[PDB]
Amino acid sequence: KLTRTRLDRLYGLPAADPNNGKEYYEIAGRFSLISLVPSNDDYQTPIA
Amino acid sequence: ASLIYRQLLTNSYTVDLSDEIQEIGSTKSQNVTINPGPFAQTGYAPVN
Repeated sequence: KLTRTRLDRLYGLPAADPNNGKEYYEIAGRFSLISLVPSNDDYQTPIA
Repeated sequence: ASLIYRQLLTNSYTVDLSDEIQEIGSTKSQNVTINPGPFAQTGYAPVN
């Protein structure tokens, strides 16, 4: 609700205060990232 | 006159010293192990 305006019971976070003073939006989640990494295996080293 | 053959055979341990003299002057280099095997075929991912 916006006071002294038309909107009454509108839905959706505004550009005024979405933080609400919250410390931080803590979202904990796992992430699996398949990427082409570079590696020579245990090779390309001196023979000794 | 056979002394030449006998002494050439006897005093052959100095060949090792001559070899060391040559080796110290030789230029040295090293090689790294070669990664062998039937490398797995990995290609681009399916994209759009």
